Amino acid sequence: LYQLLDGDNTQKLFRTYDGLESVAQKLSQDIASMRDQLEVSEQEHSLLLS
Amino acid sequence: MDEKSTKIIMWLKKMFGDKPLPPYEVNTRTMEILYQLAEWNEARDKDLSLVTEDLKLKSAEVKAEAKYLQDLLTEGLGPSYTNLSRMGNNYLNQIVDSCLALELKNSSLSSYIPA
Amino acid sequence: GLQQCMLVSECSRLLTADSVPPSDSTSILGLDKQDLLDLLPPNMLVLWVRD
Amino acid sequence: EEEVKALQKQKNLHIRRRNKLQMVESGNRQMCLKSKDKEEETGRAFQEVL
Amino acid sequence: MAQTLQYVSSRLSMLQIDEEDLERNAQFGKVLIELCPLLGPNGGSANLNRE
Amino acid sequence: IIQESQRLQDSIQKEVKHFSAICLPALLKVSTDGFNLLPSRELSINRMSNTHAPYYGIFKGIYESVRLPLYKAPESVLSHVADMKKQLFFLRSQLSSRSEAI
Amino acid sequence: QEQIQTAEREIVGQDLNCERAQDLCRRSLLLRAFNKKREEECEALCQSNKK
Repeated sequence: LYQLLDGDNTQKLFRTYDGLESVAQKLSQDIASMRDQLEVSEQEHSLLLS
Repeated sequence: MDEKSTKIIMWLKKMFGDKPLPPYEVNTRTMEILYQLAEWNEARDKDLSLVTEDLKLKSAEVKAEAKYLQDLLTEGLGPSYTNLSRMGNNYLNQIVDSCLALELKNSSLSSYIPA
Repeated sequence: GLQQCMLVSECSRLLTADSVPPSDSTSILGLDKQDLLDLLPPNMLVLWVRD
Repeated sequence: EEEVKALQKQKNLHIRRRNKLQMVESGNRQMCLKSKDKEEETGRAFQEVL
Repeated sequence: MAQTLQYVSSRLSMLQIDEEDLERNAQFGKVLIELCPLLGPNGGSANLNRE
Repeated sequence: IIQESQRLQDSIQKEVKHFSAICLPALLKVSTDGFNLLPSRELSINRMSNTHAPYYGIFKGIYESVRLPLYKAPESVLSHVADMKKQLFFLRSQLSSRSEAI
Repeated sequence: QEQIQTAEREIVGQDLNCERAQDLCRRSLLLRAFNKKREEECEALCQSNKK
């Protein structure tokens, strides 16, 4: 699960459960942030069209 | 451009195996598209491998637990718990099939209702 | 009767770490499966409960 | 109109399901209180064995 | 050509491919069609998806 | 005799004290590969089975972070996270396409 | 839907796992079985003292 979330084979010598929850929160935040950017971009596009 | 090109050629060789790489128009755009595709495929292949290995592990663990519960019930309730009436078996199968359809953790109402 | 049958079964299993007979493995509290089976209700009551 | 009918049906459904849930919740709450009493009884039986 | 695009876009939903790309690059389009079966609907390798 | 009798002095109490400290479920060992007996509580499928399981609080937190419902089977967590990553890639591609179009 | 979700969170929170009561029952049974074995051992020492 940690490998799936961090992508980076950075052989972190010590994986913690708290670290796992943090990386999971980051993915959710990244998706939310990307959706917000897309929404902004959609507004920008709509303004240009208007 | 020379590094991306190498990655694409290696990736295409991997995908087409023993089949000669088909000739295609090598321009800046075709290379970018192929490069995005190669990056995407590589990232997904990695994810799918990890999921596949985990499912194998989970299949083993579920099997072990199934055996445990079966043994527990046989020893506690006797072999007679498996000799349910036709309707009883139908009811059991429907609960089981409903739970599988909703991908539930267990057959409790606390899981079924929210699902 | 049913509660007792389930409990005995659960506890029997706690004892029987399906492990490999090691002829030498120290049971918890020195109890064997047979020590628990003795705490089952009478065989007539067990059959009645299962039916 | 069909949508209004469909949404009304859905509303009725959600109301029925909410009611059922409230029943299940009340029933479970009662069961949880009684289970605490069992824990206390079994706790006494355990002290007798000790 | 429009059919090839639709096919590639449906299977490779991530690829932003325009009709101009396939018109200027006919042999490239053939490569993409050949890659589509090798790549599952989700961008993963067909073998790994089967597994 | 005095020496051996002293060894057995309060023997019942000593054993009961050690027993009271043990976790019973830790005794339930299951073999997944036929060779290695692991406690059933340590199995990945049971991390969410009971509110009293040692790792329940941690995984509850992980489920909520990835927006996976608690009623879902534990075997679904990796597949779900993989899909989320897939979605992230798709959203990035859409943003890039839209930014180019603008 | 907000009301249903609140009620759902409550049911999930009430998931009565009587694991503590069950643990006590298991322990009680095991200790009863242990007591019986220790009574047999006491009877054996009593016989030795008579001799």
